[PDB]
Formats: sequence, C-alpha cells, structure tokens
Amino acid sequence: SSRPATARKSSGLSGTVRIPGDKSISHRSFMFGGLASGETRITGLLEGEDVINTGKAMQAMGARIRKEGDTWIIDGVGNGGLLAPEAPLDFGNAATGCRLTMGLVGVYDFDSTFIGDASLTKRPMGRVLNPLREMGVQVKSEDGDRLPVTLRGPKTPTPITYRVPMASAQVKSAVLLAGLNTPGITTVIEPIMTRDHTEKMLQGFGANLTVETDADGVRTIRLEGRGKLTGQVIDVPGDPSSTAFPLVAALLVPGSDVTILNVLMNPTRTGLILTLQEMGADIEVINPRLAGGEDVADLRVRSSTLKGVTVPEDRAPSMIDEYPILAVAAAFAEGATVMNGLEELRVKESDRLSAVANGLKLNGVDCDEGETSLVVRGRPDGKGLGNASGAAVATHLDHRIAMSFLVMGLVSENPVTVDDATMIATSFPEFMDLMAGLGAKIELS
Ligand SMILES: C[C@](O[C@@H]1CC(C(=O)O)=C[C@@H](OP(=O)(O)O)[C@H]1O)(C(=O)O)P(=O)(O)O
Repeated sequence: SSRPATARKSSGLSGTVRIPGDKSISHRSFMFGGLASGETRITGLLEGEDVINTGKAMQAMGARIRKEGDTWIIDGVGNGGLLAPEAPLDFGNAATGCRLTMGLVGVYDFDSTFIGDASLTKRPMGRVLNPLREMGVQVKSEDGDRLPVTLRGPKTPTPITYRVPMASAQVKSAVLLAGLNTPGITTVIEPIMTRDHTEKMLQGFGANLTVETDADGVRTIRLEGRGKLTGQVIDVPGDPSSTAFPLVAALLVPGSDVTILNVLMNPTRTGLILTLQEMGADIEVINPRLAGGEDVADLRVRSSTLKGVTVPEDRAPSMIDEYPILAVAAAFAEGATVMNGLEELRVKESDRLSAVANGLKLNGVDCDEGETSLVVRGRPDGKGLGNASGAAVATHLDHRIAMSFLVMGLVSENPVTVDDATMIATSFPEFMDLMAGLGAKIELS
C-alpha cells in the first residue's frame, strides 16, 4: 500500500545541510567495487533503496559488501570473476541497477534473471537488450522487451561499435560494462553527451578506456575488454538531482536562505541550475573544488522572483531528471516556460510528462502537455494554486513526482497532497527530515 503526504505553505526555509550522496555514482561504486580486484572503500554512499538493491545483486554474484563505521568496504571478484546468481536479481524500482547489470553480467556464460517492481516492469529494456543481442547474448523477455528478462551470454562475446540512438547514459553504460568481459575493443558513440560517471569511474579503476570528442561534439568512447580493474577509494559527491528539491524550494518560498553542501557540479548534471539562473534565480556557487575526482561546490540559495524561459531540446540530457521540479518552479514564474525534447520523460519511473502535467492541472496550474513538450504559465503569488479540497497528485510510483509536488505545497496558496511518499526512500530517504529541518511543513498521513 501507500502513504499520502501533504505539504503546507511555509514561512521561510533556512539553514545549511549536507545533501545525500549521488545515486548514479553510488550505484556504480557498488558495481565496480564488486567487480574489481581487491578492496574498494566508499565514503558518502547514498543508502537509498535503489542502491541497496544493486548492492544485493553484486553480493549474489560473489562480491562481499559490508559497512564499517561510515565506510562501505567491498571485496571484489576481479574482472571476469562474477559468479552465476542462484536466484533472480531483484532491482525493485531501479532502472540504473537493472540496465547496467544486464550489460555487466549478460555477457557471462551463465543464466541471469532480472525482475523488479510494478514501475520498473513497465519500462523499456530493448534499448539495452538490442546491443547485447549484437554482442551474442541470448535474451528471453516479456513482450515489448520488458521484465522479467533472462539473459545467457555466449562462451565468447562479440565486441561491437554502437551508436546510442537516444541520449541515454544507461545504454552507453550497459554497452561499456558488457565490454569489460568481451575480448577486443568495444566502442560507444554518443552524438550528444550524457552523464559520464561510467567513463570517469572505469578510468579511475584502471580500465583502458578513452574518450575522444570531435569538434562537433560527438563522443567516441573506446574500451579494451578483459582488462584488470583495481579496487579504489571512492568519495561520493552530493546528489545534484536530490539537491534540486531543497534548492527550488528555497528559490520559491519567500524569506529563504538555504545552503547545500558538497554538491556534484559535473556539467552533465547541472542543466537545472543553469536554467534557473536564466529565470532569475539567486544561486551562489561557493568554493568550487575537486573532491573524489569530481567537481563539487556548496550552493547558497535565496528566495528569488522567477521569469519563464525557453529550455532547448539539447539541454535535456543535462537535466532530464529535473524536469518535474523545474515545472513546479515554472508554476510560480512570470510568463511561460517552454520545454521541448521531452520524449524520454515518458519512459521513466512514471511517464513523467503526463504525471507532471496532470499534477499541475490538479493544482490549478495553466499548462499545455504536448507529445514531447510542456508549456507552463505561472502565478508568481501562488494564489489559486494547490488543491483546497485535498485531492492527491497521482505519483505513479515515482519518487520525483512525489518530491516535486510536495515542494509545490510549500509555496502554493492551498496545500498540495501526493498519494504516496513511500517511494521517496528509493533515492532520498533523508527528504522528510532534511526539509523539516529547514522549516518545511510536510504532514505524512
Ligand atoms: C531515471 C533515473 O535516473 C537515471 C539514471 C542514470 C544513470 O546512469 O545513473 C541515467 C539517466 O537515465 P537514461 O537517460 O539513461 O535513461 C537518468 O535519467 C533512473 O535511475 O532510472 P531516476 O529518476 O530514477 O534517478
């Protein structure tokens, strides 16, 4: 079952908080630490449900994982050393874990089965299963290439050169991870850059992986297969997608001044910040530095008056998971915010385009949902927004829909209710406590 929650108008958010670790990097830390030779030590790991599921999948294949103090320590099996799992690998709500693991173990000569929850089971897997079929993996999937899926790798996989058709870092990642156990050179060509945690981290683990960018922006990523991977010390930066929630809340709630510490600032993750700055947001980037091999900074966010802007389709990959919270900010901006190139939103935990549009309408917002776009016209004073009758936003098992609308309720004249807050812990278990500490009033049923 589910647990609804209602957000109420706040008098001002204020404080300094450390945001939880980056989910993308956390997933990969468990995966690469579990695969590599020797020991990997991780500090700052996100302990949300999605990451825990990836950890259990790696344990199922032979890695030993334990938490000593505040450090997760992993004893890896070495490249080529994964063991056949006894039972299905349950990824719950996590597409990142599921899709990357399909590439990782699908190329091994044993059977592996992938299952997940009601939301993950409806998402498309063909985007990863097709290149695996080219590599020689035998695939048994449900119609439409959906879970459950059982893979059986060939004795010797075939390396491929794959041009990713949509701006998916998960597809690029799955093909590169498959390349780790494939003899020869695996090449991934990305016409538009997507988050590059896989490339940066594999290089950090010693992989002979190179990235070449043409002047036209196309990336050619080459990986030599069956090479040694060496355990590493990892310091996980703060999640920029989780940061988006208290950050947008601070921009919208009058009388706010919130500082978020140690936030990942890799440009493939900062499209929302750039967009909000263009809308007039007061976001100060403090002490930009290098930590754990990544760019991080502290962000001081203050109440701002926002104006609608046009968000180009090519910025989408750099902020794809932040469209829900951006749409909420647009609900309080002067004028229209226009966002196109949103086809990928329809295949996430929920069809995010439909869920955001329906949630906004339920809460009095004037918006137009297109097949691949969203136009939102705001009401800066928040008058008439929210839902006085207490009607609940349908979250469709999507944690980001739940968090985005709860942020809306801190600003709207009328409270905003979401039908379920139980999935928030998949990526941000600290959400309720963190927001409450800043002054937000959110009542869990
Ligand atoms: C959607 C989501 O976040 C995704 C995680 C992810 C990664 O490699 O770590 C890449 C993107 O997916 P894609 O563009 O390759 O399809 C994100 O949207 C996910 O984990 O599935 P999140 O919203 O649940 O964080």
